[PDB]
Amino acid sequence: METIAKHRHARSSAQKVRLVADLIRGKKVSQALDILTYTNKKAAVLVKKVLESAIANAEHNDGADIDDLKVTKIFVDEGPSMKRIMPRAKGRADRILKRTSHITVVVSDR
Amino acid sequence: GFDLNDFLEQLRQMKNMGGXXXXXXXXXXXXXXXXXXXXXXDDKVLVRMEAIINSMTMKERAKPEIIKGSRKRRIAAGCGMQVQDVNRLLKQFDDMQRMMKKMKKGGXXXXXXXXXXXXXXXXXXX
Amino acid sequence: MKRTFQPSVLKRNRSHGFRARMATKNGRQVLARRRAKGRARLTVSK
Amino acid sequence: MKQSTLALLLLLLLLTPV
Amino acid sequence: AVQQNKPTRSKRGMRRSHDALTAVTSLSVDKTSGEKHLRHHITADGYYRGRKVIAK
Amino acid sequence: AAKIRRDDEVIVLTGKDKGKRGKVKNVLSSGKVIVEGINLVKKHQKPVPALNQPGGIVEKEAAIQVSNVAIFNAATGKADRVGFRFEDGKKVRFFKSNSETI
RNA sequence: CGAAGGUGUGCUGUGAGGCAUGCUGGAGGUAUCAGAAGUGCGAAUGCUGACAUAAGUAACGAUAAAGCGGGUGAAAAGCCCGCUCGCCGGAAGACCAAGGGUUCCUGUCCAACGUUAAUCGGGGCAGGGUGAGUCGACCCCUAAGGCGAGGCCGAAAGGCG
RNA sequence: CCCGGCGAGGGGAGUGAAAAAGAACCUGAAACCGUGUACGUACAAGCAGUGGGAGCACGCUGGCGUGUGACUGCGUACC
RNA sequence: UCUGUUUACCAGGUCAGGUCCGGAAGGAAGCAGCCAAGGCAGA
Ligand SMILES: [Mg+2]
Ligand SMILES: [Mg+2]
Ligand SMILES: [Mg+2]
Ligand SMILES: [Mg+2]
Ligand SMILES: [Mg+2]
Ligand SMILES: [Mg+2]
Ligand SMILES: [Mg+2]
Ligand SMILES: [Mg+2]
Ligand SMILES: [Mg+2]
Ligand SMILES: [Mg+2]
Ligand SMILES: [Mg+2]
Ligand SMILES: [Mg+2]
Ligand SMILES: [Mg+2]
Ligand SMILES: [Mg+2]
Ligand SMILES: [Mg+2]
Ligand SMILES: [Mg+2]
Ligand SMILES: [Mg+2]
Ligand SMILES: [Mg+2]
Ligand SMILES: [Mg+2]
Ligand SMILES: [Mg+2]
Ligand SMILES: [Mg+2]
Ligand SMILES: [Mg+2]
Ligand SMILES: [Mg+2]
Ligand SMILES: [Mg+2]
Ligand SMILES: [Mg+2]
Ligand SMILES: [Mg+2]
Ligand SMILES: [Mg+2]
Ligand SMILES: [Mg+2]
Ligand SMILES: [Mg+2]
Ligand SMILES: [Mg+2]
Ligand SMILES: [Mg+2]
Ligand SMILES: [Mg+2]
Ligand SMILES: [Mg+2]
Ligand SMILES: [Mg+2]
Ligand SMILES: [Mg+2]
Ligand SMILES: [Mg+2]
Ligand SMILES: [Mg+2]
Ligand SMILES: [Mg+2]
Ligand SMILES: [Mg+2]
Ligand SMILES: [Mg+2]
Ligand SMILES: [Mg+2]
Ligand SMILES: [Mg+2]
Ligand SMILES: [Mg+2]
Ligand SMILES: [Mg+2]
Ligand SMILES: [Mg+2]
Ligand SMILES: [Mg+2]
Ligand SMILES: [Mg+2]
Ligand SMILES: [Mg+2]
Ligand SMILES: [Mg+2]
Ligand SMILES: [Mg+2]
Ligand SMILES: [Mg+2]
Ligand SMILES: [Mg+2]
Ligand SMILES: [Mg+2]
Ligand SMILES: [Mg+2]
Ligand SMILES: [Mg+2]
Repeated sequence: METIAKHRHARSSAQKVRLVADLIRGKKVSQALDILTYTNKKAAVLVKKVLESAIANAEHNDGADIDDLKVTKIFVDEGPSMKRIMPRAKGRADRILKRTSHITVVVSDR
Repeated sequence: GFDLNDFLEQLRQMKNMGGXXXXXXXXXXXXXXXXXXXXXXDDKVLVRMEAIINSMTMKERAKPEIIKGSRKRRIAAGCGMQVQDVNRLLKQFDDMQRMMKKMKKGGXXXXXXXXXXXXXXXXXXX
Repeated sequence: MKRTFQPSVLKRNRSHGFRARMATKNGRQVLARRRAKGRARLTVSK
Repeated sequence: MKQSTLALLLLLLLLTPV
Repeated sequence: AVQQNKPTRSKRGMRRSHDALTAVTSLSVDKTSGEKHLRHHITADGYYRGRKVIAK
Repeated sequence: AAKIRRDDEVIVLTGKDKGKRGKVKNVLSSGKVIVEGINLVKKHQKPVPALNQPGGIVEKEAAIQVSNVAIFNAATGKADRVGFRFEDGKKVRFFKSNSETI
């Protein structure tokens, strides 16, 4: 049985978060929680919160046991990017992308 | 600091002395902004309050932030009540903890002077 | 360094201010063009 | 007294309007 | 000095092969508090190799 | 010149509540009416401690189009149609089938 | 009893194409023969929008400089409090005019703004704050100069006084 | 109702014909960026395709479709 | 096996408070506190 959690519009590039989210693909969610804990990243924190969250979902909504869970699907999409402007030398202005990202974690017992 | 054991004491001291017609009349400053009838039924709310506080173990009472979904299930089950009442009670303890921290940091006259009643626009109740 | 615009209200007003436009024929024509183009503010006043 | 009335008032009262 | 032709997604993937993180494999479980922690680093509770060396 | 007016008994012509009968509580300027027992919606409310309302799912009556209701003639036992005539000096309402005054 | 469109697949024409149907979609389409075109796009250092690339690279705005204990707090290199340390000191201090217009003070908040984090802010929301016979403006007076009753001057507007 | 910071964001419940209608809201194309599955690829030289063509995977009823394409003939974009 | 102390709900008993059924008589599920009991120790 599948149980999902999504963090949407997180400030981070998709590309920076993937780096982290790949360490935990497939693991037993305990072990995952740990890897994330001692990983030094900002994306570390984001992803972890989403993960714990998904586990709460599984247990309260679906009554699934936490010890049986694996991380079956995890992926990161590219959210809406807010434009900005950084002013440069000689008066040429340079548009900035502050990227967001969509962190989706999907856990299941089986 | 301030605990749900200190709130236990505040509550079994306040359910002794308290009434809603002796409490809505000692102020005509928020009986003009809020409806004079919105006080409560004091006996029921403080008997539910003392029920819900008594149902707690001493480590959940002395440290109120370790109470989570399973603990609120069990506080609802031991006092024979709703997880939603337990919810809004942990929420009123949250606000009065907030307010006794704001009486602790700022003096009693600066946290009694800067206290605000509000309207989303100046028209009555709207 | 020392850029072009050095603000002074008095100068601002005696130059492009309303009455200074009510001075001359061409002032009054500018004001006409402005009302006809439905400008928010005609002159600089306050 | 002072902290007894400032406790009790804001307690029963701000229990009410919120 | 700037690129003459657009580097393809294939290229861009290749370059990033190496930028993969390395998971932290070893979680040391202390004797006393039974906490996991990095080796040679003190626990969350200030436990080290059997002792509470920090009350903190 | 309002064909349906306050307090009339109407029957619903159309929608889930079709065939039903009831008494008109009030009209809105949109050509909409609010009928009793008719078109009941379940509405969620977030509890207001200022208004002493609890929250919850509470059933309330929704606005329904006035093209969708007919004045009910209890005489013929059917839906009817209004017309206006001049009786005395007063404009009044009457039914189109049996031609008598409301 | 599922239109237009969207998206697969199948069949068919010498081509531009056509026909049928799976899913999506949720109210419009249109044979036939005519008629009229803002009638067909890959280029124009074409225009607007969207998203790539270089690249998770260069950079984070003076080389005056920090360190530690305690506080709050989801989280503290940056906030607050304490002890040190270091810099300016004819300024990097204090008081005005010019210009700005609420940036002032207090609660409160952390999405965006701050080249990082933020419990902090000149950021957000709410409240509060500007007290004059003698300070300044207003007013009394003229400079340069402006405007100018009449007046002179000028196709007209206007020019000079 | 549940995680979270009395957040953002989510997952349930409920409304509704529909919530892949949730206010970042009809339809939701392409570039672009990912996750899964099949085959291919670490002794190999070039407008990357085309002619041939093994092997493998998958559909069918020992033969045919689809995906892939080791190896080899030819082959220097458009305007 | 005595004593020191630890373990929220989801091993047991007492079960205050409070809550369900009843007009009333009374029962009831059971949260906390306590004792078993399970962690870890002085012997
Ligand atoms: Mg410049
Ligand atoms: Mg100036
Ligand atoms: Mg070239
Ligand atoms: Mg690299
Ligand atoms: Mg069709
Ligand atoms: Mg059309
Ligand atoms: Mg179609
Ligand atoms: Mg269909
Ligand atoms: Mg279709
Ligand atoms: Mg549909
Ligand atoms: Mg036609
Ligand atoms: Mg057509
Ligand atoms: Mg034609
Ligand atoms: Mg054209
Ligand atoms: Mg061409
Ligand atoms: Mg160019
Ligand atoms: Mg647009
Ligand atoms: Mg990049
Ligand atoms: Mg480089
Ligand atoms: Mg470099
Ligand atoms: Mg540079
Ligand atoms: Mg650098
Ligand atoms: Mg700097
Ligand atoms: Mg410190
Ligand atoms: Mg933060
Ligand atoms: Mg600190
Ligand atoms: Mg610093
Ligand atoms: Mg300091
Ligand atoms: Mg010095
Ligand atoms: Mg000023
Ligand atoms: Mg402002
Ligand atoms: Mg300030
Ligand atoms: Mg920031
Ligand atoms: Mg502040
Ligand atoms: Mg501010
Ligand atoms: Mg003076
Ligand atoms: Mg003069
Ligand atoms: Mg004259
Ligand atoms: Mg003159
Ligand atoms: Mg929410
Ligand atoms: Mg339904
Ligand atoms: Mg649909
Ligand atoms: Mg969008
Ligand atoms: Mg529609
Ligand atoms: Mg949409
Ligand atoms: Mg899509
Ligand atoms: Mg797409
Ligand atoms: Mg060789
Ligand atoms: Mg090979
Ligand atoms: Mg090569
Ligand atoms: Mg071939
Ligand atoms: Mg098969
Ligand atoms: Mg085959
Ligand atoms: Mg070949
Ligand atoms: Mg060749």
